[PDB]
Amino acid sequence: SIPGEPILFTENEGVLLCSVDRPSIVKMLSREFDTEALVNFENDNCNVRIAKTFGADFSITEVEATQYLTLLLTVEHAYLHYYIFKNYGVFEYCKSLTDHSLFTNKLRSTMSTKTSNLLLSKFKFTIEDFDK
Amino acid sequence: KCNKVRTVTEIVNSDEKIQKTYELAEFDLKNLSSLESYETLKIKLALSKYMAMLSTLEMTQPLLEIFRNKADTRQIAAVVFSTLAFIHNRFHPLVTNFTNKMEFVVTETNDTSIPGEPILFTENEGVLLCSVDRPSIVKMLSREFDTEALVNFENDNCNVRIAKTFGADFSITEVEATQYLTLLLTVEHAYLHYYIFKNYGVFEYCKSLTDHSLFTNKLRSTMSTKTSNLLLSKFKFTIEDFDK
Amino acid sequence: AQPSEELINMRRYRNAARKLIHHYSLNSTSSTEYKISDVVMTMIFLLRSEKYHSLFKLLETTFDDYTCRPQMTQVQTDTLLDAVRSLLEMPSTTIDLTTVDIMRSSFARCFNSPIMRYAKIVLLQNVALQRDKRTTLEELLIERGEKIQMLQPQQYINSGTEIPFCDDAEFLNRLLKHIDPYPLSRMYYNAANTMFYTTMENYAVSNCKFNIEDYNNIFKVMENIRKHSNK
Amino acid sequence: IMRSSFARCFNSPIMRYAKIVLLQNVALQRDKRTTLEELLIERGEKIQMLQ
Amino acid sequence: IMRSSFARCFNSPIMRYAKIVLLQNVALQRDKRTTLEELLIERGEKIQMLQ
Repeated sequence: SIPGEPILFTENEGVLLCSVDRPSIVKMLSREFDTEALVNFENDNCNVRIAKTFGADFSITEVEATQYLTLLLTVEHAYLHYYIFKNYGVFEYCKSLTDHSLFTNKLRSTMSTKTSNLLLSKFKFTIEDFDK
Repeated sequence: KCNKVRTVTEIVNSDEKIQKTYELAEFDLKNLSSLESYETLKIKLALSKYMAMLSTLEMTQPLLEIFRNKADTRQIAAVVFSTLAFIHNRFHPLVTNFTNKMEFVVTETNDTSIPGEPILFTENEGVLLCSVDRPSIVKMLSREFDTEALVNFENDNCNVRIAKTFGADFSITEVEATQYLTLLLTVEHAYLHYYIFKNYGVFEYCKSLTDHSLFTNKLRSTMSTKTSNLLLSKFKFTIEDFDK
Repeated sequence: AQPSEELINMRRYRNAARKLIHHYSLNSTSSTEYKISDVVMTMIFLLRSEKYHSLFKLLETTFDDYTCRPQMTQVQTDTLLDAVRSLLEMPSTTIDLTTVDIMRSSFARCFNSPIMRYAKIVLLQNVALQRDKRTTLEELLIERGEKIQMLQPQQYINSGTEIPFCDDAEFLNRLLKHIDPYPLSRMYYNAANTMFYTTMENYAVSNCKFNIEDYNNIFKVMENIRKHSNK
Repeated sequence: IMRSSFARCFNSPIMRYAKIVLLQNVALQRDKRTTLEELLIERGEKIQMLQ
Repeated sequence: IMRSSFARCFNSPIMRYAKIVLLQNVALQRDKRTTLEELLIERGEKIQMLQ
């Protein structure tokens, strides 16, 4: 096993190979984290949201489909590194794989002018609590 | 000296330019990889050749057994002779013989034993003679002196080291073969002093046997890149513990 | 006593004890050798056969800590050495009084200081050599050279000149492939320490401290090589 | 307290003996580069290796 | 992990509230936490072996 990244491209050991952590993937898909009955951030509704108040065989249910998004995101995150190294050297792994971080700087002018899968852009958690 | 090599191009008539830049850090890396792999291969080849040559010599029984015996007078002398010839060739590939006078002596007694240099010489008491402590030599062959490999290293600039992680009848044991390297290096050391005295007088030879130190002077204009068996040069112990 | 639990897995103790013995006595390949509790378990494992108790007593005398050397009760000492050989299960690899004395000297420092963090220190010297007279190398140089000159060759080993060689290239390649897997660097690192130990193993007698700077010169041989490459 | 003390006591490395590293690094660039004349002087053998 | 959860919780006698998210667990059966890089090395080594 490996920390974090559940997928690892060995770009060319003579030729490309990839790694798969089935045991983990199974952990993730052990799921049951999910139930839709929820509540969500909103504020200043009279100005901001109140207007939003006034507008509108395989016959499988949705929860599974929800689960698919997991592997969607995972493979995306892998694709990042894969693309990068396929376009550049190994050594930048010393940075990116220690911490992906500034790799966006390299990605500048690299993206094809179309976004991917960061709609709800406020993805964050408490930070100052770090008590380092 | 990160040296982001910088480059530009233009069409004739200078319509408009393009720019790029690149980084040696992969290139030097790969070169070092290739170099060290290559030289390791070479050394392994050399050792193989030596082993084969030894194999030719019609031995009735395994090396360790030979040394554990002490009744012999031929085998051990012959082995020594062969090793010495091999080394002399490795310094003088066109040179093949020593013009006779080579003679050897078995020694058996602690009360004849000598520290450090286990093999000793008198270049001319009329003619050359040499002496060998078979008893002591035997002792190194205690296999428990040998065990499976540790894999330590130090001072790695991250991927500088990790990169390698992405870089792809005598049918007898590796460790048994490894035994040989002992006598290889021993005879090498001995040949050092032998060559010194062969070139110069006896008193400087005595000084060298007092300290294998002053060699660093005389062994110049002598090794014209004829590399020798010290690739992994980080030979060292703790030092501050010397405590005077 | 209830060794069913107070000696549970007698192997558990025996194996580590044998490892430790092969380390401190003679030499062995490097390892992260330490457990004071394992030393304890060595003693406990010894406390169950007379062919142990004898040794155990001998070593326990070191708790008196003085470097006095006990009399050899010749007969029993010999039988004891035999028992040692047995209990070490080695193929009769010339187990000897001198190695026993070396282990005695090891215990001469083992218990003797409660340095409770890391005595990460070679203690090369042995007091218990045949004398502390500690004369220098040079006198022994003359003493040896005398008998060296007095000796006469056992065989008249040279006539003429020849060299052996062979060119079974296929055979060579076969050999090479068979050899190939071995991790060369580590699987020769051992020999260096082997010869190094051999040094003291020779000079176990009226020894002279200095070795270190000469070894360092042997190692800076490579520095000299690089300077040659730099003229 | 006795327990917590012995916990430390049993973890006191002792009497460790000598060592060697050997493992080595050579140079980056200033160590003598190959030069094309040498490579040519080797490669010229293909002129007779032929086929 | 669950076991250690309660031995984390009881540590607090503090009653107002605790945003604290003790994500780490002390007791994970080791002398001291290593780096990640070392693990990366050691794993990748064997990893390349696999067919």
